[PDB]
Amino acid sequence: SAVKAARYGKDNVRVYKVHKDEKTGVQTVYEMTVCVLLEGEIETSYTKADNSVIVATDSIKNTIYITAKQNPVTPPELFGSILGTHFIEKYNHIHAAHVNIVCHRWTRMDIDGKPHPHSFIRDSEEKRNVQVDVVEGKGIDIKSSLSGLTVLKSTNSQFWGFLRDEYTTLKETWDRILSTDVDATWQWKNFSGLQEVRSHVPKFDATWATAREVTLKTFAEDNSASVQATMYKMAEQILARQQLIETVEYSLPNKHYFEIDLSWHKGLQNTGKNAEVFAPQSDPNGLIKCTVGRS
Amino acid sequence: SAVKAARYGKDNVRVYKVHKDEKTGVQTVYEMTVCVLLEGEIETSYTKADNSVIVATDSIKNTIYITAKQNPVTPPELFGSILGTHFIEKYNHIHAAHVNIVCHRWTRMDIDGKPHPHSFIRDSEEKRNVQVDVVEGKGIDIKSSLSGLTVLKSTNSQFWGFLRDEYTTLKETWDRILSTDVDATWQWKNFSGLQEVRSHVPKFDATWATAREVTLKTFAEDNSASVQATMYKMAEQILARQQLIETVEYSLPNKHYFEIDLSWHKGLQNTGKNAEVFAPQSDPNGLIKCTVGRS
Amino acid sequence: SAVKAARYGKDNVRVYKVHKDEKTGVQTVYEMTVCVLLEGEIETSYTKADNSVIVATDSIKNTIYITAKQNPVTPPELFGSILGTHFIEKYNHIHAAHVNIVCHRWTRMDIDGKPHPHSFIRDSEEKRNVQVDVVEGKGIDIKSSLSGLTVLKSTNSQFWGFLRDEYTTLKETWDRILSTDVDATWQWKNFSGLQEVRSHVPKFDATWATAREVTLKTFAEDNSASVQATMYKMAEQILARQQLIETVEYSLPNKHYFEIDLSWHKGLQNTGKNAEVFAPQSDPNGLIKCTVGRS
Amino acid sequence: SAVKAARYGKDNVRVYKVHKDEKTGVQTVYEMTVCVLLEGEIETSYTKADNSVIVATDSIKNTIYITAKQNPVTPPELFGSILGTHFIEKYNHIHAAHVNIVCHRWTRMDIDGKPHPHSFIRDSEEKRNVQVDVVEGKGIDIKSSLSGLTVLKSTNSQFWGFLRDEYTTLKETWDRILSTDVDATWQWKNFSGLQEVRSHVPKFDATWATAREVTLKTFAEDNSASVQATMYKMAEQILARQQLIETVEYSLPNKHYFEIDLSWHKGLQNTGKNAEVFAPQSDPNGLIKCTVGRS
Ligand SMILES: O=c1[nH]c(=O)c2nn[nH]c2[nH]1
Ligand SMILES: O=c1[nH]c(=O)c2nn[nH]c2[nH]1
Ligand SMILES: O=c1[nH]c(=O)c2nn[nH]c2[nH]1
Ligand SMILES: O=c1[nH]c(=O)c2nn[nH]c2[nH]1
Ligand code: NA
Ligand code: NA
Ligand code: NA
Ligand code: NA
Repeated sequence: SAVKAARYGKDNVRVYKVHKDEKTGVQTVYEMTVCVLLEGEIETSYTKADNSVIVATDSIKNTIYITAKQNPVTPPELFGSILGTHFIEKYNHIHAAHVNIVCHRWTRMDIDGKPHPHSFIRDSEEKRNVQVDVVEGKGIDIKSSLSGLTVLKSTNSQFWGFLRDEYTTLKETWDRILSTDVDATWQWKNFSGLQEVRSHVPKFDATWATAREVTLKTFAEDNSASVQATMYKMAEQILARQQLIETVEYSLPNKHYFEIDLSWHKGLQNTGKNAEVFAPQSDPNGLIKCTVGRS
Repeated sequence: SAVKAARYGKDNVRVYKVHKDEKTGVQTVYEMTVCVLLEGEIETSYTKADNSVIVATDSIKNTIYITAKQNPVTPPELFGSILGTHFIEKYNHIHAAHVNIVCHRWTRMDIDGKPHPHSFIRDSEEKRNVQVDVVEGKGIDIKSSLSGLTVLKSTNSQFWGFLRDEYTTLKETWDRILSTDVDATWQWKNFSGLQEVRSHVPKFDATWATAREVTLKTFAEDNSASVQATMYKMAEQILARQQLIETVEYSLPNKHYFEIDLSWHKGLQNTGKNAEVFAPQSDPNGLIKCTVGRS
Repeated sequence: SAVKAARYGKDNVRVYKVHKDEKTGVQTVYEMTVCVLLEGEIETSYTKADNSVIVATDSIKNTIYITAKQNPVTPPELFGSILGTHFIEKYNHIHAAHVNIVCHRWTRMDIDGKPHPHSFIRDSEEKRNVQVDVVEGKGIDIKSSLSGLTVLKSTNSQFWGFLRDEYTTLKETWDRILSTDVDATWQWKNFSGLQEVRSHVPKFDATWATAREVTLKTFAEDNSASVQATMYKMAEQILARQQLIETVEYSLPNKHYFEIDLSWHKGLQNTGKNAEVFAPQSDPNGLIKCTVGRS
Repeated sequence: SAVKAARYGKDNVRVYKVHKDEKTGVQTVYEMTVCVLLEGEIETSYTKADNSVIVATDSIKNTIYITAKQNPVTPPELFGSILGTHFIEKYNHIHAAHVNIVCHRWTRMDIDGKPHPHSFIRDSEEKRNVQVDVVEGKGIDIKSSLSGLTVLKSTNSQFWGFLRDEYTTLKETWDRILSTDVDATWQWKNFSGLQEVRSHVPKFDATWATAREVTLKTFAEDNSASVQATMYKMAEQILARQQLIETVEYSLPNKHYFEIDLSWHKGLQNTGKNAEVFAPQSDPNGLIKCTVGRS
């Protein structure tokens, strides 16, 4: 037997950082969960019990805190690139670092119409994520994403004209509820190294904001022919607005809300045009994916 | 042996209702999870296998949907009171109904600064809840609550002057992070029945809004001497603003964020006045409760 | 306003303890999650920002570890009683301690038919719990429980003869699946103090074992007329076997498995006597409770 | 823009099947959660709103139930292969099916030392999984796995001789707790189609049993030099015992249990050789992966 692939490191490292403005007294907080996995010439730790090649995962944890102390943690694309680069440069035998960051929302509170200087609220479990792969001699690959964005529209979704055979019971519809949890990922063109990532720093927050805005607007305004057709419209627009993105991937559950026939009870009308009360279904769910690139 | 207490019913009944305005085209959605448990002269189902006294839990589920079809579902205090009253009036041998409702957020989307007519976003997992106990001959007891409201302040929290003995290692502090998930419950004076609940309908949404606003403002503005002292200030204000509340209960975790000493690494300064990077702790947590009433 | 009730302390304190037998080399591990909440003359911490009355929750955490170091941690009824008693005796102004312990399973591994001296497996998320309330001058109240015991029987459950009215759609059945997650609690007679708890130490593990065995056997062997009737049989037997128990409470979900009519597809027969494939329902669920005491 | 990749289908389809032995009266239950995603010539549903190419996800759900009705559901490798093959053969334009199955434990109850004919217990949240990829003209790729197997050993784990630099604070140790949740996957050689999968049916359950046994025995008996070294020993043995496996992948968290220094309290000794009480850490955790193949 032989080691075909190996990676190891520290997961679930929770980090908070506060920035305090000297002049204004305004404080800004960042909170993330970080995972760092390393690859390189480490096979002998597995095959020969040779720990001399292991950078302890506890040390990786220390490094994350030290790096956060000495560098900005925003945008997360930059922080992940700094962190991954550190490992490949510091350790001769480590040749790849894989950094995953989940950013948690701490939104500044408005009290009496004024933004508060040091108080924050978690408005939703929506996350902003990055995956940064730093590979020695191959540059820096970054995938940025948003996840946990849960939306619902109560009309202006349709689904008809699908294949019908002996396995089909679903009725065609011209008016249904559409609800989903949005997972959207945009993959950046490969960067040559940290200097190039630094050169594009303003584009990261701007592209996240664009991706979010395009997702919300398209969802709200499309008279949707299917999840497939609506998601494609979203991806098309993001690619058009940021030339440094190579691909956009969406993964969308279709969280079903079923009509409830109440006609057995005193002829009560609650289906089709009379539908007011629905039963949300926890499972099963549709799951629709697509990756869109440039032609 | 004897049955000392018994209750039974249906839990986790998910319900969605849409209201469609005829003139404006604006749609409004409500989504809740409902539990209904009944009590009454039902001992023989347990002791003698006599099912004749059982209103099937499946029928309770049907009743929830039918009731939602025929009545407003907002405010939840009213809907719960209608639902509980139904069971005690419909069935001679049922003498108490216990209705718990969790309301999920579907907040109307703003697209290009305009509120969208039929698109919604789940902004946070904060819930608005009610517990309604309808007891034949004893009226209607309602407890209203908000839960899952997660906040953090990065300064203006202190904790010093506590008891110090041979079990104590905690250092006094004049500047710490305070973060919590707010669970706040206000208990209404007993209502004589459904007519009286109807008479107070406008107070329910107003008091929820007040409780939320008082919680947020007090948290943000108090230079907190402890969780205990800040929570008491919140409860005091709610009681002052709504005379029909008898008690206010708060239950607050203290979600710790620990300083990280980095001085072992090149004398890096990250404690006290130099603290920038902290380690959020998943567990353990402080848990502080109090119930405040009128003197 | 006035403080009507207050309690505070530390939740989610994870504790592991190992016992090493000197002669045999056999090791035994215990892992628990502990919560301790205190009450007493502490109102002024809430109303006057007087921290002098607060035993810091961090100190409560230290005390749990110290107590576990110096005392057996099994049975949990004894450990909880020691822990609660400590607080009321050590601090003049603390008059009640409320201790909740969840015990996690670490079952010794069998390797090649022999029990291993120091290796363990988590066989299921079933827990053994205690709630111990130590109240100065009122002794020690203990509630013991098991929870998270998930079972299913595929036949020998019936449900017919229930009330049928205009809200009822459920069909009577003489053969259904019954599946539940068992939550069973037995409440001990009040103990005068720690000496009395010590005197009954062997009864705690024995009664837990009995409660578990009675639950499993009754579930498996009863030709169940309803969840109500089967649960009552369980409680009756536990009360008969342990005279120091005052009440037994069961709380049982009815986790539904629905038939799937496949007759639309080539007349395939999958209902009633031909039912083989079912759809487990995540929600809603029945919820049936009862408390049984001595007549 | 162009569709680069697309797949869609139904997730979280819960399925239960019962087998009833005619002669013996013994019943056996199976419960699984199934996901099926399809690929093929479906781009136009995304780009042109052409639903004619969509097999509705609701129909995929129906197909799963029908397939379970007409075929054995065990071993899951066979059921997944039947299910995936159905889609590529039935629909001309569907060219790949991806089937994921999670099998839930329902272990027959022993009552009074005898196996019960129709009563079952969920003994642990350990799962047995398969991933089956059926690709038209490329055969059937199967990855089998076990997950959620949680173990702990209280001694006979060491970790010393790792790299030490200015980022390192971890002390070397010759005696520590090792606890993990095992995720192990074995990848089968490609099969040409369903006939070949059928020919190997007995090997599937046998190899699962072997993988489980090797994991448990190696974990219990290895005087572990690191997670890396122990996991490699496991994988080596599985590959040696089943020639039809090409690779074995392990993914293991290192769930830390920290010593608690209690010496500040009356010189209490609880570290090194005197360590009895430990603090389990919820996060962060080490994460160690490796894929082992044939040389
Ligand atoms: O938008 C949808 N896409 C689909 O593929 C599908 N299948 N069933 N319902 C559906 N809705
Ligand atoms: O606000 C606090 N209240 C308390 O009771 C406490 N105990 N430790 N830290 C604390 N902080
Ligand atoms: O055992 C049962 N008890 C009940 O109260 C009930 N109601 N619906 N189905 C049921 N099954
Ligand atoms: O077994 C281990 N492997 C590692 O890579 C490691 N790093 N810190 N502790 C560790 N333990
Ligand atoms: Na390197
Ligand atoms: Na009544
Ligand atoms: Na006392
Ligand atoms: Na095909």
